[PDB]
Amino acid sequence: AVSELEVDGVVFPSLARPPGSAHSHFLAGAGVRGMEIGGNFIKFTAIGVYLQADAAVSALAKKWAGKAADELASDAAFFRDVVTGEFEKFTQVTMILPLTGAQYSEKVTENCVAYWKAVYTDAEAAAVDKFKEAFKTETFPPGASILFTHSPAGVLTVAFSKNSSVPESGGAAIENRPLCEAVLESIIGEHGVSPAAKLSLATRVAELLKEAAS
Amino acid sequence: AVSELEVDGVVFPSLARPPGSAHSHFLAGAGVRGMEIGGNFIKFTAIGVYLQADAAVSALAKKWAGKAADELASDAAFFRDVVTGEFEKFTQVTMILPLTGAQYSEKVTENCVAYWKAVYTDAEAAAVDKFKEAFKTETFPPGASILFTHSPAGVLTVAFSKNSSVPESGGAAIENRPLCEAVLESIIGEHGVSPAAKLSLATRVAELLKEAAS
Repeated sequence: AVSELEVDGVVFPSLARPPGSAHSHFLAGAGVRGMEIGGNFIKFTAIGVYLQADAAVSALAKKWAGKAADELASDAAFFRDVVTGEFEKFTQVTMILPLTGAQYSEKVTENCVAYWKAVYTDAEAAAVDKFKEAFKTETFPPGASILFTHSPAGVLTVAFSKNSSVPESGGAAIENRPLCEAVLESIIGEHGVSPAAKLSLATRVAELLKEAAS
Repeated sequence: AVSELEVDGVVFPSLARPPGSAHSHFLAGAGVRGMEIGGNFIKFTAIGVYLQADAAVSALAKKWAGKAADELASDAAFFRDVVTGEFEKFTQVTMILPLTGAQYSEKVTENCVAYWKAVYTDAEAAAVDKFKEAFKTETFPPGASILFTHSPAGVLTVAFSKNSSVPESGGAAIENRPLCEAVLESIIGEHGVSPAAKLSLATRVAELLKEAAS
Protein backbone atom coordinates (compact mmCIF):
# COMPACT_ATOMS: atom_id res chain seq x y z
CA ALA A 1 0.00 0.00 0.00
CA VAL A 2 1.97 2.94 1.44
CA SER A 3 1.62 6.67 0.73
CA GLU A 4 4.04 9.47 -0.17
CA LEU A 5 4.76 12.05 2.53
CA GLU A 6 5.68 15.73 2.51
CA VAL A 7 7.86 17.22 5.24
CA ASP A 8 8.21 21.01 5.02
CA GLY A 9 8.52 21.30 1.24
CA VAL A 10 10.34 18.02 0.67
CA VAL A 11 8.32 15.30 -1.04
CA PHE A 12 9.20 11.68 -0.27
CA PRO A 13 8.10 9.02 -2.82
CA SER A 14 6.09 6.06 -1.53
CA LEU A 15 8.18 3.35 -3.23
CA ALA A 16 11.81 4.04 -4.07
CA ARG A 17 14.88 2.57 -5.71
CA PRO A 18 17.93 3.78 -3.75
CA PRO A 19 21.50 4.05 -5.09
CA GLY A 20 23.64 1.05 -4.17
CA SER A 21 20.60 -1.19 -3.83
CA ALA A 22 19.03 -3.93 -5.96
CA HIS A 23 15.66 -3.81 -4.19
CA SER A 24 12.79 -1.35 -4.01
CA HIS A 25 12.22 0.40 -0.67
CA PHE A 26 8.94 1.57 0.84
CA LEU A 27 8.64 4.85 2.73
CA ALA A 28 8.62 3.70 6.34
CA GLY A 29 8.59 7.14 7.93
CA ALA A 30 9.44 10.81 7.56
CA GLY A 31 9.82 13.86 9.75
CA VAL A 32 11.54 17.11 10.59
CA ARG A 33 14.93 17.30 12.30
CA GLY A 34 15.69 20.50 14.19
CA MET A 35 17.38 22.30 17.08
CA GLU A 36 16.24 23.97 20.27
CA ILE A 37 17.82 27.41 20.35
CA GLY A 38 16.51 30.03 22.76
CA GLY A 39 13.39 28.00 23.47
CA ASN A 40 12.62 27.89 19.76
CA PHE A 41 12.45 24.85 17.50
CA ILE A 42 14.36 25.73 14.36
CA LYS A 43 13.95 23.23 11.55
CA PHE A 44 17.24 22.19 9.96
CA THR A 45 16.52 19.11 7.82
CA ALA A 46 13.80 16.73 6.65
CA ILE A 47 14.50 13.03 7.02
CA GLY A 48 12.96 10.06 5.25
CA VAL A 49 13.44 6.43 6.28
CA TYR A 50 12.95 3.57 3.82
CA LEU A 51 12.95 -0.19 4.37
CA GLN A 52 13.36 -3.15 1.99
CA ALA A 53 10.16 -3.74 0.04
CA ASP A 54 9.34 -7.26 1.43
CA ALA A 55 12.25 -8.34 3.64
CA ALA A 56 11.17 -5.76 6.18
CA VAL A 57 7.59 -6.23 7.53
CA SER A 58 8.01 -10.00 7.24
CA ALA A 59 11.09 -9.72 9.46
CA LEU A 60 9.50 -7.23 11.89
CA ALA A 61 6.16 -9.09 12.13
CA LYS A 62 7.76 -11.79 14.28
CA LYS A 63 8.17 -9.61 17.36
CA TRP A 64 5.97 -6.64 16.49
CA ALA A 65 2.85 -7.94 14.73
CA GLY A 66 -0.43 -6.98 16.38
CA LYS A 67 1.15 -4.14 18.35
CA ALA A 68 -0.29 -0.65 17.81
CA ALA A 69 1.33 2.70 16.97
CA ASP A 70 1.69 3.92 20.55
CA GLU A 71 2.99 0.52 21.67
CA LEU A 72 5.67 0.43 18.97
CA ALA A 73 6.54 4.07 19.64
CA SER A 74 7.07 3.42 23.35
CA ASP A 75 9.49 0.54 22.78
CA ALA A 76 13.20 1.05 22.13
CA ALA A 77 13.66 -2.58 21.14
CA PHE A 78 11.48 -1.87 18.10
CA PHE A 79 13.67 0.94 16.81
CA ARG A 80 16.81 -1.06 17.55
CA ASP A 81 15.23 -3.91 15.58
CA VAL A 82 14.65 -1.72 12.53
CA VAL A 83 18.14 -0.24 12.96
CA THR A 84 19.73 -3.71 13.10
CA GLY A 85 17.24 -5.60 10.92
CA GLU A 86 18.51 -8.29 8.55
CA PHE A 87 17.43 -6.25 5.54
CA GLU A 88 18.36 -3.15 3.54
CA LYS A 89 17.59 0.30 4.94
CA PHE A 90 17.83 3.72 3.31
CA THR A 91 17.88 7.29 4.62
CA GLN A 92 17.24 10.58 2.84
CA VAL A 93 18.41 13.80 4.48
CA THR A 94 17.07 16.85 2.63
CA MET A 95 18.18 20.34 3.66
CA ILE A 96 15.88 23.11 4.85
CA LEU A 97 18.72 25.20 6.24
CA PRO A 98 22.20 25.21 4.64
CA LEU A 99 24.90 22.95 6.09
CA THR A 100 28.48 22.15 5.09
CA GLY A 101 29.78 18.61 4.66
CA ALA A 102 32.44 19.27 7.28
CA GLN A 103 30.03 20.29 10.07
CA TYR A 104 27.57 17.49 9.20
CA SER A 105 30.37 14.94 9.26
CA GLU A 106 31.76 16.53 12.36
CA LYS A 107 28.86 15.74 14.67
CA VAL A 108 27.32 12.67 13.10
CA THR A 109 30.84 11.36 13.70
CA GLU A 110 31.91 12.80 17.04
CA ASN A 111 29.03 11.21 18.96
CA CYS A 112 29.63 7.77 17.45
CA VAL A 113 33.26 8.41 18.30
CA ALA A 114 32.47 9.38 21.92
CA TYR A 115 30.18 6.39 22.54
CA TRP A 116 32.65 3.93 21.01
CA LYS A 117 35.35 5.55 23.16
CA ALA A 118 33.40 4.80 26.33
CA VAL A 119 33.34 1.05 25.65
CA TYR A 120 36.31 1.60 19.04
CA THR A 121 38.96 -0.19 16.98
CA ASP A 122 41.07 0.96 14.04
CA ALA A 123 38.38 -0.22 11.62
CA GLU A 124 36.08 2.35 13.23
CA ALA A 125 38.65 5.14 12.92
CA ALA A 126 39.31 4.23 9.28
CA ALA A 127 35.59 4.13 8.47
CA VAL A 128 35.15 7.54 10.10
CA ASP A 129 38.08 8.96 8.12
CA LYS A 130 36.60 7.73 4.83
CA PHE A 131 33.25 9.17 5.91
CA LYS A 132 34.47 12.71 6.54
CA GLU A 133 36.81 12.69 3.52
CA ALA A 134 33.67 11.75 1.64
CA PHE A 135 32.02 14.87 3.05
CA LYS A 136 34.47 17.81 3.40
CA THR A 137 34.61 19.38 -0.09
CA GLU A 138 30.79 19.38 -0.32
CA THR A 139 28.03 21.99 0.13
CA PHE A 140 24.29 21.54 0.81
CA PRO A 141 21.79 24.31 -0.01
CA PRO A 142 18.04 24.04 0.66
CA GLY A 143 16.74 21.18 -1.47
CA ALA A 144 20.08 19.38 -1.57
CA SER A 145 19.81 15.80 -0.35
CA ILE A 146 22.12 13.24 1.20
CA LEU A 147 21.36 9.63 0.30
CA PHE A 148 22.47 6.89 2.72
CA THR A 149 22.14 3.21 1.84
CA HIS A 150 22.48 0.71 4.70
CA SER A 151 22.92 -2.75 3.15
CA PRO A 152 22.47 -5.88 5.27
CA ALA A 153 26.22 -6.38 5.69
CA GLY A 154 27.12 -3.06 7.21
CA VAL A 155 28.08 -1.50 3.90
CA LEU A 156 27.23 2.20 3.79
CA THR A 157 26.67 3.83 0.40
CA VAL A 158 26.89 7.63 0.26
CA ALA A 159 25.33 9.61 -2.57
CA PHE A 160 24.57 13.32 -2.96
CA SER A 161 21.62 14.85 -4.78
CA LYS A 162 21.36 18.48 -5.68
CA ASN A 163 18.84 18.73 -8.57
CA SER A 164 17.03 15.94 -10.45
CA SER A 165 19.82 13.95 -12.14
CA VAL A 166 21.31 10.63 -10.99
CA PRO A 167 22.60 10.73 -7.40
CA GLU A 168 26.30 11.62 -7.36
CA SER A 169 28.83 9.27 -5.76
CA GLY A 170 30.15 10.31 -2.35
CA GLY A 171 33.12 8.03 -2.87
CA ALA A 172 33.78 4.34 -2.27
CA ALA A 173 31.29 2.37 -0.20
CA ILE A 174 32.26 2.17 3.46
CA GLU A 175 32.12 -1.37 4.84
CA ASN A 176 31.89 -0.98 8.61
CA ARG A 177 28.73 -2.31 10.26
CA PRO A 178 29.12 -0.16 13.41
CA LEU A 179 29.26 3.14 11.48
CA CYS A 180 26.65 2.05 8.95
CA GLU A 181 24.22 1.27 11.76
CA ALA A 182 25.30 4.30 13.81
CA VAL A 183 24.47 6.79 11.06
CA LEU A 184 20.87 5.55 11.08
CA GLU A 185 20.69 5.20 14.86
CA SER A 186 21.68 8.83 15.28
CA ILE A 187 18.30 9.41 13.65
CA ILE A 188 16.01 6.69 15.02
CA GLY A 189 17.97 5.67 18.13
CA GLU A 190 17.02 6.13 21.77
CA HIS A 191 18.37 9.66 21.65
CA GLY A 192 17.28 9.73 18.06
CA VAL A 193 17.90 13.10 16.46
CA SER A 194 14.45 13.17 14.80
CA PRO A 195 11.58 12.06 17.14
CA ALA A 196 9.06 13.03 14.44
CA ALA A 197 10.53 10.48 12.05
CA LYS A 198 10.31 7.78 14.73
CA LEU A 199 6.65 8.52 15.45
CA SER A 200 5.69 8.52 11.78
CA LEU A 201 7.72 5.34 11.17
CA ALA A 202 6.10 3.49 14.09
CA THR A 203 2.58 4.49 13.02
CA ARG A 204 2.96 3.48 9.38
CA VAL A 205 4.73 0.18 10.05
CA ALA A 206 1.96 -0.63 12.55
CA GLU A 207 -0.64 -0.13 9.80
CA LEU A 208 1.40 -2.28 7.39
CA LEU A 209 1.75 -5.08 9.93
CA LYS A 210 -1.98 -5.27 10.57
CA GLU A 211 -2.72 -5.18 6.81
CA ALA A 212 -0.80 -8.46 6.22
CA ALA A 213 -3.56 -10.38 8.02
CA SER A 214 -5.86 -11.01 5.05
CA ALA B 1 39.00 10.67 -14.04
CA VAL B 2 36.21 12.37 -15.98
CA SER B 3 34.33 15.67 -16.03
CA GLU B 4 30.86 17.04 -15.31
CA LEU B 5 28.66 17.61 -18.36
CA GLU B 6 26.15 20.44 -18.78
CA VAL B 7 23.58 19.96 -21.53
CA ASP B 8 21.12 22.84 -22.01
CA GLY B 9 20.61 23.27 -18.28
CA VAL B 10 20.86 19.62 -17.25
CA VAL B 11 23.86 18.76 -15.07
CA PHE B 12 25.35 15.28 -15.35
CA PRO B 13 27.71 14.25 -12.53
CA SER B 14 31.01 12.73 -13.61
CA LEU B 15 30.75 9.92 -11.04
CA ALA B 16 27.31 8.50 -10.29
CA ARG B 17 25.68 5.88 -8.08
CA PRO B 18 22.68 4.54 -10.02
CA PRO B 19 19.72 2.73 -8.41
CA GLY B 20 19.85 -1.03 -8.94
CA SER B 21 23.63 -0.94 -8.88
CA ALA B 22 26.25 -1.67 -6.24
CA HIS B 23 28.94 0.12 -8.24
CA SER B 24 29.77 3.68 -9.19
CA HIS B 25 29.44 4.67 -12.84
CA PHE B 26 31.40 7.29 -14.75
CA LEU B 27 29.78 9.71 -17.17
CA ALA B 28 30.82 8.16 -20.45
CA GLY B 29 29.08 10.83 -22.52
CA ALA B 30 26.08 13.14 -22.92
CA GLY B 31 24.12 15.09 -25.53
CA VAL B 32 20.65 16.23 -26.61
CA ARG B 33 17.96 14.46 -28.57
CA GLY B 34 17.11 16.99 -31.23
CA MET B 35 14.82 17.37 -34.21
CA GLU B 36 14.39 19.80 -37.07
CA ILE B 37 11.01 21.53 -37.04
CA GLY B 38 10.14 24.43 -39.32
CA GLY B 39 12.33 27.42 -38.60
CA ASN B 40 14.55 25.82 -35.98
CA PHE B 41 16.17 22.86 -34.25
CA ILE B 42 14.08 21.78 -31.25
CA LYS B 43 15.67 20.19 -28.19
CA PHE B 44 13.53 17.40 -26.75
CA THR B 45 15.69 15.48 -24.34
CA ALA B 46 19.10 15.57 -22.65
CA ILE B 47 20.65 12.11 -22.42
CA GLY B 48 23.59 10.94 -20.33
CA VAL B 49 25.33 7.58 -20.73
CA TYR B 50 27.18 6.03 -17.79
CA LEU B 51 29.41 2.95 -17.68
CA GLN B 52 30.50 0.77 -14.75
CA ALA B 53 33.56 2.50 -13.27
CA ASP B 54 36.08 -0.32 -12.87
CA ALA B 55 34.94 -2.87 -15.44
CA ALA B 56 33.92 -0.95 -18.59
CA VAL B 57 37.37 0.41 -19.45
CA SER B 58 38.97 -3.01 -18.89
CA ALA B 59 36.44 -4.90 -21.02
CA LEU B 60 36.54 -2.43 -23.94
CA ALA B 61 40.29 -1.93 -23.72
CA LYS B 62 41.54 -4.99 -25.64
CA LYS B 63 39.52 -4.56 -28.81
CA TRP B 64 39.68 -0.76 -28.69
CA ALA B 65 42.80 0.43 -26.77
CA GLY B 66 45.43 2.26 -28.73
CA LYS B 67 42.70 3.09 -31.23
CA ALA B 68 41.96 6.82 -31.65
CA ALA B 69 38.63 8.55 -30.92
CA ASP B 70 38.32 9.15 -34.67
CA GLU B 71 38.27 5.40 -35.27
CA LEU B 72 35.72 4.74 -32.48
CA ALA B 73 33.27 7.45 -33.50
CA SER B 74 33.49 6.09 -37.02
CA ASP B 75 32.79 2.41 -36.19
CA ALA B 76 29.37 1.07 -35.16
CA ALA B 77 31.01 -2.08 -33.77
CA PHE B 78 32.35 -0.02 -30.89
CA PHE B 79 28.92 1.20 -29.85
CA ARG B 80 27.67 -2.36 -30.20
CA ASP B 81 30.45 -3.27 -27.76
CA VAL B 82 29.31 -0.60 -25.33
CA VAL B 83 25.69 -1.80 -25.56
CA THR B 84 26.61 -5.49 -25.38
CA GLY B 85 29.58 -5.38 -22.98
CA GLU B 86 29.87 -7.64 -19.92
CA PHE B 87 29.62 -4.74 -17.49
CA GLU B 88 26.65 -2.76 -16.32
CA LYS B 89 25.55 0.47 -17.93
CA PHE B 90 23.23 3.25 -16.91
CA THR B 91 21.39 5.95 -18.86
CA GLN B 92 19.60 9.11 -17.77
CA VAL B 93 16.87 10.66 -19.91
CA THR B 94 15.97 14.22 -18.91
CA MET B 95 13.00 16.06 -20.42
CA ILE B 96 13.19 19.87 -20.81
CA LEU B 97 10.07 19.55 -23.03
CA PRO B 98 7.06 17.69 -21.51
CA LEU B 99 6.38 14.03 -22.38
CA THR B 100 4.12 11.25 -21.04
CA GLY B 101 4.91 7.76 -19.77
CA ALA B 102 2.85 6.43 -22.63
CA GLN B 103 4.48 8.63 -25.28
CA TYR B 104 7.99 7.53 -24.32
CA SER B 105 7.06 3.83 -23.80
CA GLU B 106 5.76 3.52 -27.30
CA LYS B 107 8.64 5.81 -28.46
CA VAL B 108 10.89 2.89 -27.91
CA THR B 109 8.67 -0.08 -28.07
CA GLU B 110 7.92 -0.46 -31.75
CA ASN B 111 11.39 0.23 -33.20
CA CYS B 112 12.76 -2.63 -31.03
CA VAL B 113 9.87 -4.93 -32.05
CA ALA B 114 10.24 -3.79 -35.66
CA TYR B 115 13.72 -5.04 -35.66
CA TRP B 116 12.40 -8.11 -33.77
CA LYS B 117 9.44 -8.22 -36.22
CA ALA B 118 11.70 -9.01 -39.14
CA VAL B 119 14.68 -10.89 -37.66
CA TYR B 120 10.09 -12.17 -31.57
CA THR B 121 10.01 -14.69 -28.72
CA ASP B 122 7.18 -14.13 -26.20
CA ALA B 123 9.66 -13.08 -23.48
CA GLU B 124 10.04 -9.88 -25.51
CA ALA B 125 6.26 -9.36 -25.78
CA ALA B 126 5.81 -9.90 -22.04
CA ALA B 127 8.82 -7.70 -21.26
CA VAL B 128 7.43 -5.04 -23.59
CA ASP B 129 4.07 -4.99 -21.80
CA LYS B 130 5.79 -4.89 -18.40
CA PHE B 131 7.81 -1.93 -19.69
CA LYS B 132 4.70 -0.26 -21.13
CA GLU B 133 2.77 -0.73 -17.86
CA ALA B 134 5.77 0.36 -15.83
CA PHE B 135 5.38 3.72 -17.55
CA LYS B 136 1.62 4.16 -18.22
CA THR B 137 0.54 6.47 -15.37
CA GLU B 138 3.70 8.57 -15.21
CA THR B 139 4.07 12.12 -16.51
CA PHE B 140 7.31 13.94 -17.33
CA PRO B 141 7.42 17.76 -17.20
CA PRO B 142 10.61 19.73 -17.98
CA GLY B 143 13.38 18.76 -15.56
CA ALA B 144 12.07 15.27 -14.82
CA SER B 145 14.26 12.24 -15.48
CA ILE B 146 14.01 8.58 -16.37
CA LEU B 147 16.77 6.44 -14.92
CA PHE B 148 17.55 3.16 -16.68
CA THR B 149 19.98 0.64 -15.21
CA HIS B 150 21.26 -2.19 -17.43
CA SER B 151 22.91 -5.17 -15.70
CA PRO B 152 25.47 -7.29 -17.65
CA ALA B 153 23.03 -10.17 -18.27
CA GLY B 154 20.29 -7.79 -19.37
CA VAL B 155 18.03 -7.08 -16.41
CA LEU B 156 16.52 -3.60 -16.72
CA THR B 157 15.82 -1.48 -13.64
CA VAL B 158 13.58 1.57 -14.12
CA ALA B 159 13.35 4.64 -11.90
CA PHE B 160 11.92 8.16 -12.09
CA SER B 161 13.21 11.44 -10.65
CA LYS B 162 11.37 14.76 -10.58
CA ASN B 163 13.42 16.26 -7.75
CA SER B 164 16.36 15.93 -5.35
CA SER B 165 14.74 13.06 -3.45
CA VAL B 166 15.68 9.39 -3.75
CA PRO B 167 14.48 8.15 -7.17
CA GLU B 168 10.98 6.67 -7.23
CA SER B 169 10.64 3.07 -8.42
CA GLY B 170 9.23 2.14 -11.81
CA GLY B 171 8.27 -1.28 -10.51
CA ALA B 172 9.97 -4.67 -10.61
CA ALA B 173 13.13 -5.14 -12.66
CA ILE B 174 12.53 -6.35 -16.22
CA GLU B 175 14.71 -9.33 -17.11
CA ASN B 176 15.12 -9.54 -20.88
CA ARG B 177 18.44 -9.10 -22.67
CA PRO B 178 16.96 -7.91 -26.01
CA LEU B 179 14.89 -5.07 -24.48
CA CYS B 180 17.52 -4.08 -21.93
CA GLU B 181 20.11 -3.68 -24.68
CA ALA B 182 17.50 -2.16 -27.02
CA VAL B 183 16.76 0.72 -24.64
CA LEU B 184 20.40 1.89 -24.71
CA GLU B 185 21.04 1.10 -28.38
CA SER B 186 18.06 3.34 -29.13
CA ILE B 187 20.42 6.08 -27.94
CA ILE B 188 23.92 5.06 -29.02
CA GLY B 189 23.20 2.49 -31.73
CA GLU B 190 23.41 2.87 -35.51
CA HIS B 191 20.02 4.58 -35.65
CA GLY B 192 20.81 6.15 -32.29
CA VAL B 193 18.49 8.99 -31.35
CA SER B 194 21.38 11.08 -29.96
CA PRO B 195 24.43 11.33 -32.29
CA ALA B 196 25.99 13.90 -29.94
CA ALA B 197 25.98 11.40 -27.08
CA LYS B 198 27.97 8.95 -29.22
CA LEU B 199 30.47 11.62 -30.25
CA SER B 200 30.94 12.59 -26.59
CA LEU B 201 31.17 8.91 -25.60
CA ALA B 202 33.89 8.11 -28.13
CA THR B 203 35.88 11.21 -27.20
CA ARG B 204 35.86 10.48 -23.46
CA VAL B 205 36.27 6.69 -23.55
CA ALA B 206 39.23 6.99 -25.96
CA GLU B 207 41.13 9.20 -23.51
CA LEU B 208 40.11 6.86 -20.69
CA LEU B 209 41.57 3.77 -22.36
CA LYS B 210 44.73 5.66 -23.27
CA GLU B 211 44.96 6.81 -19.65
CA ALA B 212 44.41 3.32 -18.29
CA ALA B 213 46.52 1.61 -20.96
CA SER B 214 49.94 1.96 -19.33
